[PDB]
Amino acid sequence: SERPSDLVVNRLVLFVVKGTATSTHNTVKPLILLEELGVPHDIYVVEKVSAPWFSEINPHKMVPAILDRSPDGRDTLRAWESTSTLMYIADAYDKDGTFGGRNVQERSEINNWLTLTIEKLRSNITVQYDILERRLNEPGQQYLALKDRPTIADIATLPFAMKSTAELFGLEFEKWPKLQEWSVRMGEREAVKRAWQRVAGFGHGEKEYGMLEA
Amino acid sequence: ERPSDLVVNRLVLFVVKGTATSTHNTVKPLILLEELGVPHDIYVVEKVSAPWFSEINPHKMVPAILDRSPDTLRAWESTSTLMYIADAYDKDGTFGGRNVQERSEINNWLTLHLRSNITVQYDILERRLNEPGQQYLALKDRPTIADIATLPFAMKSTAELFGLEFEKWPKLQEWSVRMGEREAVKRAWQRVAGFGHGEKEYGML
Repeated sequence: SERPSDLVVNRLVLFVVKGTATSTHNTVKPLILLEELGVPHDIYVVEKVSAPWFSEINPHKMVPAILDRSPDGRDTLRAWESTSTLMYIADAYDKDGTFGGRNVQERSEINNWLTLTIEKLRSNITVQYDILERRLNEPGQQYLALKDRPTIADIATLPFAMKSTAELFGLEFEKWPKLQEWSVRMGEREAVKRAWQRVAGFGHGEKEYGMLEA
Repeated sequence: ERPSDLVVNRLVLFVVKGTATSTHNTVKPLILLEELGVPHDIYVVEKVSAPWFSEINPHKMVPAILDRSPDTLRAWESTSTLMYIADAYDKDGTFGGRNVQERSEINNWLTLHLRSNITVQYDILERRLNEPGQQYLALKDRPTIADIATLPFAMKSTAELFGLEFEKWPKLQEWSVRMGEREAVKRAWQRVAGFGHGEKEYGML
């Protein structure tokens, strides 16, 4: 196999790299949902995403990726890139449809907001922030997909739509008031605080690479 | 305020006037509608800039869908429209996936969708299609929404335009040829090019 002996799938394994400013934006998305649902999971820190053993999990050679046991228990499943990992976790572990959608109607709005030089980058970003600000100014619309509660659409959008990412493009997040309220409110959720804390620490604890016990 | 001819008695697919560079995204949901045999209307939007179209799709692009649920629903952009149509009209799970396992691979290849950045993507597809029995992207046995989403991006026309010889990825060329032979894919490529060149240039058909 040429796969390290410490890589065993006895539960959901989330694949991450060493925590840095630019390495967490995507990996935190599935981790927020795992924390929200209380899904038992391991953390595997990949030393090199170019390693052939990791290409066989995710051929696009990026984190996040997931290996998990199939529902029957026989085989191993794989999910890769943030959007798919959120969809997989919602499928296998969100049985109430709390974050994934309870009916076709709810899943239709969730999937809409889930799947959605400098000035060109900065302008296209402000156009996105504008669409989100508009959505959140609609009557009763506290979250992006559903009015009542946050969904995977909200989790997939938070890393992009928060103060520290706005400052990175040199934008003032205050100028989108409803979106800033929404981002802070997402930020105050227990599962979200935990995800942002843990994802920055991976590779910097007791183990630098491989399967974390802690 | 809507156009008066915009009524939702069934699934309404919002397209634009058919060209070489307008049909790459809207063909995707149309292929699945054709595949499943879903009763649908076609709506040709003159200007996507129009405030009435922004009420349906805030990103102001096609494809978009308006539809009735089991008892009004919107779905915008190709990926979301493919997932909606599968959710509503694919009970069987023939294109959307029958179980957690099938849906894990389908969602992987569905969401995966300058010269170097397109070759890197083609190499991954070529590699997938050279795996034992892997004749479609997501499932070994039959095509899925993942195959529909990827077809317009992985064909000779698209490869040529981006400055690449599609013959360099032989299993991917063969895959796109097999998908091209599908009755529903021919019918969709027909109609998407036809839309806005019939009797009615704009509005409901």
